[PDB]
Amino acid sequence: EKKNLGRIAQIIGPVLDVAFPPGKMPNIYNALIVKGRDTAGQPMNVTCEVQQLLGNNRVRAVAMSATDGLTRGMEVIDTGAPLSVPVGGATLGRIFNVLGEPVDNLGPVDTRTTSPIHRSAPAFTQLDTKLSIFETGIKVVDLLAPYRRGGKIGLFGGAGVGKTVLIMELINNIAKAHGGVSVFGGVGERTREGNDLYMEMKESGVINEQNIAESKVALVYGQMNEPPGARMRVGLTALTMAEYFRDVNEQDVLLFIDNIFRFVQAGSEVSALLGRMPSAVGYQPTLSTEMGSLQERITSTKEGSITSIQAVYVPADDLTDPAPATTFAHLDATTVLSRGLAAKGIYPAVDPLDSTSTMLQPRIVGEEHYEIAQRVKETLQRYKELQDIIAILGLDELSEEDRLTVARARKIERFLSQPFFVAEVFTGSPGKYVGLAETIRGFQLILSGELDSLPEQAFYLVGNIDEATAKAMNLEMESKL
Amino acid sequence: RADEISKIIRERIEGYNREVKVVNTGTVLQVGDGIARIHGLDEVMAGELVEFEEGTIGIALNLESNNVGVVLMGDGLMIQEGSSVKATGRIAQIPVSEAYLGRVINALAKPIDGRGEITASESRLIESPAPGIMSRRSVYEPLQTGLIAIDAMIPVGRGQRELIIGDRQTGKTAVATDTILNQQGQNVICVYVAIGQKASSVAQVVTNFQERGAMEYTIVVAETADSPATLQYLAPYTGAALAEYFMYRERHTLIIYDDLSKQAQAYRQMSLLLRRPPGREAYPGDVFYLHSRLLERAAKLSSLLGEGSMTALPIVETQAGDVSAYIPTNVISITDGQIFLSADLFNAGIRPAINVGISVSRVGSAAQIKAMKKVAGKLKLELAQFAELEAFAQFASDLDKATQNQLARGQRLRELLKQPQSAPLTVEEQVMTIYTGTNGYLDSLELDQVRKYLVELRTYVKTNKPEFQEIISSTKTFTEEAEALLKEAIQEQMERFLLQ
Amino acid sequence: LEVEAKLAEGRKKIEVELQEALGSLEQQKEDTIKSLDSQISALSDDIVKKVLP
Amino acid sequence: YKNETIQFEQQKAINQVRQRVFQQALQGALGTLNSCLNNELHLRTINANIGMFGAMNEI
Amino acid sequence: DSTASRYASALADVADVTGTLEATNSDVEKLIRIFSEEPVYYFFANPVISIDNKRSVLDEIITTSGLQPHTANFINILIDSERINLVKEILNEFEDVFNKITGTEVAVVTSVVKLENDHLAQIAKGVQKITGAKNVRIKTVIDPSLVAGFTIRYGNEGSKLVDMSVKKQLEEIAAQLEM
Ligand SMILES: Nc1ncnc2c1ncn2[C@@H]1O[C@H](COP(=O)(O)OP(=O)(O)OP(=O)(O)O)[C@@H](O)[C@H]1O
Ligand SMILES: Nc1ncnc2c1ncn2[C@@H]1O[C@H](COP(=O)(O)OP(=O)(O)O)[C@@H](O)[C@H]1O
Repeated sequence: EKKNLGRIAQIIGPVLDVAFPPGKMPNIYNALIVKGRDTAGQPMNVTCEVQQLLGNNRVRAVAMSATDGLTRGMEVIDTGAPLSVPVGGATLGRIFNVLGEPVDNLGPVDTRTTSPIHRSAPAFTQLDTKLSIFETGIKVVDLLAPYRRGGKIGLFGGAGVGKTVLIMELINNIAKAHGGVSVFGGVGERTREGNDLYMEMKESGVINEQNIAESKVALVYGQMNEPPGARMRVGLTALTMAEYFRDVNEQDVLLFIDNIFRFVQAGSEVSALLGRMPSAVGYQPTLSTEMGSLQERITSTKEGSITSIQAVYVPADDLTDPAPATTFAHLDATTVLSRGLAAKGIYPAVDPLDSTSTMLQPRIVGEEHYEIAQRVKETLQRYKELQDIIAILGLDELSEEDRLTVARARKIERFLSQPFFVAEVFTGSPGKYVGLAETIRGFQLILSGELDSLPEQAFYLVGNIDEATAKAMNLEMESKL
Repeated sequence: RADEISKIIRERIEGYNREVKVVNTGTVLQVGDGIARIHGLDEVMAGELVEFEEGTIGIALNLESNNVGVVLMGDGLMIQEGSSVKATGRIAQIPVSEAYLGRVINALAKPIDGRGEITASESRLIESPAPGIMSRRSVYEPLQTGLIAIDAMIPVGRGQRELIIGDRQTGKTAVATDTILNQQGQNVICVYVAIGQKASSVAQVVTNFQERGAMEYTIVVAETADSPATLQYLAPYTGAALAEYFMYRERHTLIIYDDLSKQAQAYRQMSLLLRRPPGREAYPGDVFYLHSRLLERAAKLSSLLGEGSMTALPIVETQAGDVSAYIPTNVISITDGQIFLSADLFNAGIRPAINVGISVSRVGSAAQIKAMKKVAGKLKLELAQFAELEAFAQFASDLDKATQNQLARGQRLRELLKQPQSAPLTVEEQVMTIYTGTNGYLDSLELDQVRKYLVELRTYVKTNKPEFQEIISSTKTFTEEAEALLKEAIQEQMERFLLQ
Repeated sequence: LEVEAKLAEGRKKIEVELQEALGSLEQQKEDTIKSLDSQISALSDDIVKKVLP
Repeated sequence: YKNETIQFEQQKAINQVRQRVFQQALQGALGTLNSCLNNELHLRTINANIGMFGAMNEI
Repeated sequence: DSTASRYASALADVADVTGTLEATNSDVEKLIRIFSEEPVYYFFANPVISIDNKRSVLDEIITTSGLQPHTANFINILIDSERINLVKEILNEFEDVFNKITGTEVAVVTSVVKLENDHLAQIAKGVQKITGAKNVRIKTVIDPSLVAGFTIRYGNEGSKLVDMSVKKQLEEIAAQLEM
């Protein structure tokens, strides 16, 4: 912020030690740019963050960029603030690194508003105590695994199932249905996958490239090519960009994180570099606090609400490992994405039974919604148990209640499909938004015997059960003709 | 031959115009275990090559408050404890040119085959940054690995980084070598990085390359297991720098890192010797950064930077199949897909012992030609049904006829995914093989006849019906005319093979 | 069998094709070094005149 | 390949000849430097390097 | 830093705050040889020897050598906190911090013969211009290990260097090896 000039004292990997004047040294969690020198013949600066005060006019930092080509005695500039990133509508439809610099080569972003990424959570008085239901407009998610406004949601689908199409549909739906915006934070983003995602966001209309700032998303990218300091703090950069849209603009923000396991992984890496003693399975000793200081700023204040949808990786496929076990202390709901359902064409490929939610309670969603969701779960579970018997006996050698159960279950399983606004670009179907009220009114009709004289391919890939009856009448006109 | 020495000594005595420059200097404090802590270089930068008094050259890695611990790219035997280290101000470059094709080199891009010297005029840094988001494209071009099981189930694209992960002695080097041999027709500059291998193993690999004729487009970077840890740490980066030169000059390349875990072990050794804080399995905190900085260099450029690409094919050895180990989890998180190998499948006859059900490819069908997808869908579905019904094989007698059909189709589709070492199928041959198998023009043969019949059929079609090869190659689709020609050739070879 | 005999023939050819050129080159470089020993004393002087002004 | 190998032996033999020639030349050069009058030789060359070191201070 | 650095800088700072820098330089060059000659260094070492039997003879050495009292206070504190085993390292590291505070960069000129001092003052001018040093205390050694001329190591210990006695023929060897 002033002439507080430091000099590098140690360079051991991406961890630096800086020496300072005897009275003026930065606080912990304070940015400092290293006025370094590239060997090619130009100057280039490196941003670091103070982690520890070491004694006689000496701190220890962690570089957000690489430390190759740095000498001892380079001028380190204290900045008096944490890492400051640009915020506001100027960060929309653009790609940012951990430092808030644009990396999409569209040009510069105007730092008219800069917030720090290190900030305390909202106060206990400023928190909202209401249990609202975030409505995504997707039938399966709204009915069987409801979302919470101000809560966190874990994506557990592997590679190849409809994950990216799902988050693009969530972005488009929070932009078109509510007045909300979205902030994608890529923790450990593979660079070619980052480019593919940015291209598909340009193409799906989410990132309006013909006119930026009409877009519905802000991209922050902490890549694998980057040191463990950047990959750890990129989630905080994304959360700050989302918290501006909550606080100042009073929107319903949607904060997408990539694998929150790589957040924990970068944290354990920086703790191993700083030399602290490892925790239980080798994680950082500040595991739960490092996770909570992030997850507690994803809340709902009196102004807006940030809802986070974090992809979760389970190492060695167990939920008792400390990174899944400490992530699951913050998840309010869970959607698993099915390889089998993606195969048989039930996009969105959300597993209906393995997706859970703590919002699905009578007190929160109404006794009607709870009872119909439980009845749908029972129907699908009975069909899953009965598939082997139908493979052996057949539908005829069953009983009548079991046969009507099987038919209603096939219709329900095909009704959990949906044509997406963002998947339309290769599928062609115009894409539908289905609120929760039409979802439960359609499932009441498909579950009680009011719509049983219909084909199974009439409920498939529609929304809004009136469209199912209309497509059924058209599929019957195909027969009359 | 008597005046050439006089002319060259006049030339080299007058070329140097008596230049003076300030140099950073330091004195050795303690040398041991390939590390030399040296006092004095207070202006050296991290990663910079420093030359010792006796001719050894080292890399300044950690710059402490008192001394500069350097790692030696050699044996520090003649270091003196008092000798003067002179910094050079350069950061680990290699000379690079198109004259490396047909050569084998070590981690300094110098010949070890003793066939002269590579006249290289340009230069490139060993640790050069990766292509950003805007200098990339989407991977669409196919990389033919010649193995039908990989090309149909786990397809590899140009610019993808695919992990050949497996156990010890399951066929990882065989898969990489089959790919490099298969790259003969396509103009792909292949690079093979032998990290910590036995020297006679690399000799066998390079003699196989020269015999098959794949040495004319290949460069072999070999740093055997007697090398210092710094050279085994630097070898994949020199490989990537050479392949990056060829990539940025609008060419398509392919680089194979043989046992990236060996590089991880070399880096662990030097990091522990530099008294750095260890982590899990005594690996340093930035071994993920090590592998990611290297693998992220494998890009498909952006069609304004030249459309060239570099396909990384790293190899990682698991121990007891413990994929939850530290380095395998790192490289799996970093790479695009994985190609798992199994000792159970390997000893059970199926070679190459690809585990298709657990191998992934995050690029997917975009890495195939239009001809391959049509047969690949049916092959994938039928192989999935066989994987489902594999438990019912002992009770195949007491089953439905459809189930027996799916079981027999599965156990004779498994027979066409077998291959012998160093015999890579072209894309037309594997298109015709997958088509025959997945339709069922070998549903009547016995299991000890499928491989022989397919060999005879492939040779017959390649010899007699070249319209099929031309329509599969020029149009890159499975045309109806190709279907008809293949059915005719199947019937003809079926008669000729029923003749026995 | 006959291409193994040709594989053996290659070795009989390589021994002569290398060792004769090798003997020529050895004796040539030896003659050239002992010939220059009368002249290197004079050829040292230009280096002296180069280093000292 | 084997002809390339012979050519490599050629070039390495050229190099070893140049090496031993220059070693004998360094012996002869220190020999002729032993005869020069050290006082005037230093008064000359140290001042030459003084001008060169001033140039170095500029660059 | 080090214990030597953190004690030497402390003594140089309490010598700057009450200007005695020449008196403390004379004091430390006296104490360097007073704590050389290993009987006395061993005696102030050898922790079996009591601190009172140390302090008595130490105050005697104070009275005889007529040292400044604050340097005597420094040695008393080195007896108090058991850092007297590093008194050699502290005293040898005092010179670098004294030259840092007093604006001097010390720069050897290792040449074969004695110089005529006009070009030596020229080297002094060059080393002081190129570093910003106010008054360089140039030193030389008569060392015939060189070939022709001179060379100067300046900077922190010897970090920077320009070499013209042998580096010419060294570059000639580097040309002839051609690798
Ligand atoms: N497709 C194949 N057909 C027949 N034999 C094969 C095949 N693939 C590998 N082999 C045989 O398996 C053995 C080991 O092969 P390879 O060296 O590729 O395995 P590896 O995993 O590289 O071994 P290591 O673990 O020692 O590195 C070799 O003898 C090779 O001949
Ligand atoms: N609602 C949908 N309708 C039609 N196709 C879909 C739908 N959702 C996903 N898909 C298809 O499934 C594939 C899923 O790929 P994607 O989710 O982008 O992979 P990843 O999860 O690795 O990003 C896409 O190629 C897409 O074409």
